[PDB]
Amino acid sequence: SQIYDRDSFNFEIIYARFSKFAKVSTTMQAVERSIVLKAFEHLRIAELIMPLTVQKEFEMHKLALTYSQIHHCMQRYQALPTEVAQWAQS
Amino acid sequence: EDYEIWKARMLAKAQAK
Amino acid sequence: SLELPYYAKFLLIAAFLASHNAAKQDKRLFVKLGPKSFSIDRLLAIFYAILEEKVGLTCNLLSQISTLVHLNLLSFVSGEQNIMEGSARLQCTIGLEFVLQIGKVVGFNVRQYL
Amino acid sequence: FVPESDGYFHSAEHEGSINAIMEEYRSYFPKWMCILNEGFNILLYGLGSKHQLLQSFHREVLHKQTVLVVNGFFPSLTIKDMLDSITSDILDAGISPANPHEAVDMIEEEFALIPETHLFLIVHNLDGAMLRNVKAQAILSRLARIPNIHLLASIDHINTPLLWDQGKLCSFNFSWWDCTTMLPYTNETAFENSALSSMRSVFSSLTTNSRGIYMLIVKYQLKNKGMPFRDLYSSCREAFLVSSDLALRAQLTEFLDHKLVKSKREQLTIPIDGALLQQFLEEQE
Amino acid sequence: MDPTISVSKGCFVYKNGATRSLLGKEVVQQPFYEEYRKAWNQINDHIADLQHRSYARTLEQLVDFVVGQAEREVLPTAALLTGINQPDHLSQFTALTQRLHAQRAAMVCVLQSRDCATLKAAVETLVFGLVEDNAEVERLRRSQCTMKQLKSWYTNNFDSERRQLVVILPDFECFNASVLQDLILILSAHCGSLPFVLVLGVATAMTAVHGTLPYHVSSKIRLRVFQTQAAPTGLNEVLDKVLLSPKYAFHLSGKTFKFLTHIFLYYDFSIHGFIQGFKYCLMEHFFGGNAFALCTDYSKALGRIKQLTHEDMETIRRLPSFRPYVEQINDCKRIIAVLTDDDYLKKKLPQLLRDCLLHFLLFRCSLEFLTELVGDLPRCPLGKLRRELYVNCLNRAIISTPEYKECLQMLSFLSKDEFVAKVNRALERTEQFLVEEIAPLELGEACTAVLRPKLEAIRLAVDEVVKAGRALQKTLQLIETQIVQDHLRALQDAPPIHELFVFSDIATVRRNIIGAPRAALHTALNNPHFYMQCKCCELQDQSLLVGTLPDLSVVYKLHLECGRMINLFDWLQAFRSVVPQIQARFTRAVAELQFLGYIKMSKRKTDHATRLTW
DNA sequence: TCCAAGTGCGGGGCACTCGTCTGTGAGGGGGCT
DNA sequence: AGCCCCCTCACAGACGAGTGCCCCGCACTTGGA
Repeated sequence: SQIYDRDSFNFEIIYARFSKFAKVSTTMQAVERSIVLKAFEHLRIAELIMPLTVQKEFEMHKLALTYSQIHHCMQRYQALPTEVAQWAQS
Repeated sequence: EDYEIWKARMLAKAQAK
Repeated sequence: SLELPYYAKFLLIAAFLASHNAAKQDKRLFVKLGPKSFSIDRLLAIFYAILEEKVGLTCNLLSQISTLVHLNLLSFVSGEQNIMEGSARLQCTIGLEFVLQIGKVVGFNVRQYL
Repeated sequence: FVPESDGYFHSAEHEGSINAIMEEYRSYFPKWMCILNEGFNILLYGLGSKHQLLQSFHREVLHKQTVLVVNGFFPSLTIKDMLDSITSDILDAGISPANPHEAVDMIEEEFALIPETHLFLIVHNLDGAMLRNVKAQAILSRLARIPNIHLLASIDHINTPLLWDQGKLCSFNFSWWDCTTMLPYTNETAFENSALSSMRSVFSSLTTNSRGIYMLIVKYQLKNKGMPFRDLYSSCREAFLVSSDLALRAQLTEFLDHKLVKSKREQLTIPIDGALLQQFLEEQE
Repeated sequence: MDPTISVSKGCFVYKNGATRSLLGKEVVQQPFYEEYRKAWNQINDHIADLQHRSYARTLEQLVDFVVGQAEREVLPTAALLTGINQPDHLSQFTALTQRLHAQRAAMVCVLQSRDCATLKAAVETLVFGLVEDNAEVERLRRSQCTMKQLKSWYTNNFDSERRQLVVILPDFECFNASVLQDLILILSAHCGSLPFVLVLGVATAMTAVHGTLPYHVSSKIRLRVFQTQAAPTGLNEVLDKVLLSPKYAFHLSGKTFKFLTHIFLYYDFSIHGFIQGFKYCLMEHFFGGNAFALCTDYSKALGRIKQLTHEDMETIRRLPSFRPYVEQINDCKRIIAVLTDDDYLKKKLPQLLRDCLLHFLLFRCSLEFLTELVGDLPRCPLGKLRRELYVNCLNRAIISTPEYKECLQMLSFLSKDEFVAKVNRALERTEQFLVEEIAPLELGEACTAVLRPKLEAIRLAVDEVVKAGRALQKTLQLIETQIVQDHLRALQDAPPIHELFVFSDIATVRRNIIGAPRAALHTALNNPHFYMQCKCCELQDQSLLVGTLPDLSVVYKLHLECGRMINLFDWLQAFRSVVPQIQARFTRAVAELQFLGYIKMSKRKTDHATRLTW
């Protein structure tokens, strides 16, 4: 959303951007597509992701948060590892 | 070959003996 | 381990080739950003192009199309009330590894037509 | 018949022979009774109109049994009418419920109690106008599954088995017969599923102020080769044709209802060419 | 046009004494109908028994799962991995229902996808199904069918005794997603008060179950996977235990066997459609007259021989294999006797019927011996199972085929230990088949008395190759002359009246089972000379466009040559050039061609057409 | 003294209907290597 | 020398008020019991 300036996203785009990091993370190496899809469903049911209102893996979505809330979540999270904190700032 | 023509042919062949 | 008939497997990989290819790329291959939409005549043309057996258009083949729709292996992305008229659209909802598994148990390589 | 894909990618004695064909098709009727006795149904898929063949089968053979003839080519029939007819006119059990699958459960439950009461039903054009949805075919396949209800049916469209899955094709215990006659489709096409003279006829019924308003619209259309409402309003108030706005709006509403003026937001285009409109304009001189 | 067709009504009732066999006494007393009904009842009971023995193990596992849940919050569910043929398998659930009413273990409700469009309708269908199952085992309106009334009824009735509440979902894929998730959340909300057990009917795989169930729905699910056996396994079981059984007199040919297995293995995995196709084959075979009532057991065959009328001799004389019985006799008096006098053939008939029955019994036994001899070979050219060898040995003479020579080449290269193990297994399997199934059959002692001394001669050949290179060709030629040449004959080397038992009519069955509407429409739109048999409409090639054709054929041959968008005025001018009233004929032909779905009118454009074929 | 089932009638669920609104597939128009 | 890429416009879908119709409950009730 920062790169494409609040464009609608998908599960495949976000999963590709996540797997570009997970292959070099050395702590989240071998997570499948199923657990990431269930985590995307868990984000979808808590209304941190809202549908634009097709399959579940190709339905477009919207981020329902400001960036300051994510920036404060990065500060108040307990036991956040170093690789995730390095990936969050860049 | 039809049934009636073959039947008449065998009957004429066997009645001649 | 999902068991399918022969022509249902060929219809399924033809629907995958119709959803994973552009409409303008079909003229170069068969003459001899999710899945795209297609109509049933495009699926039948791709099936008779890649079949190389040339069977007839009976009731059982279109029944195989309808029971692939009712097995949630295809879908109806639009239309769906004028299916006989031809303005209904389909959508293939399977991945790549099941297509390659079907192509291995049949003998039809899908890596060429992509 | 094997169709090719390439065509998609690059884009008297006749009456005597017809009566001989009809007699050779009429020789099939005891065989059809023996097939219908053993649980199957009958499907016909020929070229010509098979209305007279099913009527002859109903007249010469099933002249005593219960028969529900269903004209599927009728453009305004419903599944509710057929199910209410089976519920109330054959079984005499009141009207069927509004949800049709509960009506089919009711028909199954009341037909399970009465063996050897065989109901026939003869659906001309099983792929008709209001039978092309999947719900009507599901209801017909649930009705044809009962061991008492027997089914004869006709097929005319070329895309008919696109809406029969394997459940609807194993429920329909069909036996595909080729009754290809050469009779023309005279009953199936006469229904509702299949200018200048009307303009002159409506124009001869209007009053003189409507004649002046329509001639003003015709003159603007032939001059500028669609007119807004304000130019017509000024051209009608200059010649004392209208009293206020609602009179002209009622005249244009009557014009829209009689199909002589096409209004698009509010431009008024007459949907004809210039030559017929020019000959129509010189017809009133 | 007719007084029957109206413009208001769509349905017409002809009720004759309706309240709240089609054939009379003429057909039922005829012998062919009784033998057809008896044979079909035998075969249907046999296939039903095989389906019960196939299903009973996982049925017992489901009953053990339900009772173990009864002997005990999330709800226990059981995904039953059935095949893609759901209306083939629904009777499975029916049998389970009776088992759940055998031990008084649970109460069964079947939720069909057609009656569950909304959540409200699904809850009403569930509560109504449970309450009417209670009323059936030992009427409320559907407005008062809620979970409150269900909890009050379950507290009123079954608390004093726990009775489980089984909710069967036969078609899991055809359900709506949202109604299914709300139904699972409703059934999981009420656990602890009402004991719910859920079973499913998932056809494809478990990945569909894990994909259609979200995180919050699958948080309250404790599923256990049950797997039923596949449909080709059921096909092979039915084809090896019923259709190749020696105790039935009706035998299919090779062509019809290959046709029915082609329909199964290539189009649909339905045992139901295969059974109805075999039933149509049996019906069209047995409905060929009263002389075809002789295709039964031997004593009833003798009775029907003593029962036959005059025309039955003249319809068993019309068979094409009866003439090799006549021409091969050098006599003349016997030819006069069996051609006309109607009783000498009536005395000569039972020896021919006994020869046919002996030929089919020895064919089955020699086929079992040959498939045990050929099945252990690598690369299996003649076929692994019994059915492909059945087709290949009935369709032609098997020794003239190149695949038998390839089998002989790959078999003669083998060392003596595996060879003697293969032939010892073959003799053990053949004698096991001879004593376990052939011996209780009528006229089965003669077949064993024919085969068994030959089998002992093969056994002495096996001992001779135990005590010994050049004996191997002697043993192979002894197999070829004692098993394959005399008892594995083709359909053209058959006994002379084998058309009473073998059904060889494949064209009418192929055109009356497989339905081709488009082929008939295309044939009748290219050349009507195939149908009308007229003498001015004949075509040397199917595009010559003769002007005296029927009126639809000319319009079809005019728009068939053009592209997608068809202009109407040059179409009308071409029809006027090929052949007031002509415009009305063109309008009628365009209406008939639009009604069949070949073209359609354009909406954006006036006076044009869009064709719908290619 | 009451009463069983037709029945007359109000009320709510539902289905069409008219208007608005927005994507969009393919026919149509302008350039191309 | 047929082909490559935007335009756009009435179907497709939605949708939303909104309004009439038909099933359904339900008291009436009445000639009978």
